[PDB]
Amino acid sequence: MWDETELGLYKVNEYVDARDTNMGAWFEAQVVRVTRKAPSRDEPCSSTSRPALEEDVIYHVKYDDYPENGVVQMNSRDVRARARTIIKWQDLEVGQVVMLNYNPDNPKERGFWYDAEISRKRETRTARELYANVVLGDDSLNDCRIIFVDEVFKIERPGE
Repeated sequence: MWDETELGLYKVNEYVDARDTNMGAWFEAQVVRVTRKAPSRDEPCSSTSRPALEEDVIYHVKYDDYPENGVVQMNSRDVRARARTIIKWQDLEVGQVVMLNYNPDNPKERGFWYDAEISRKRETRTARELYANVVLGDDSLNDCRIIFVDEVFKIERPGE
């Protein structure tokens, strides 16, 4: 791989959210290198047959809370802008695809940050109940009870 200077959405030293593809969970990470697949010896840098696309850019990141994991190579789909905007309880709706905190092993405990589709929302004067289908690495958990209903985040998408 060669360094990429024309297509990366994030620069070296910038912080992002990066998805552990084994877990499906999102973690804050720092970009340490941006690369793309090298042209072959007989291939021009700007190729008619294989135009350069951002979806092919590889981000090398180090997790901010797991420097022990070293540098990890990330597909472009597994890196995005850091979450920042809360969707207030009153604005949550069934069908929204959001980032929220869930612990699959112990659902009443603090867990990790997953993308999820809100599946059920109910309220009484004493309880606010949120349920979502939580996306893991290679499977989804349907109808999970989400404890942390005031910490649901919008997913950052460019131009949106």
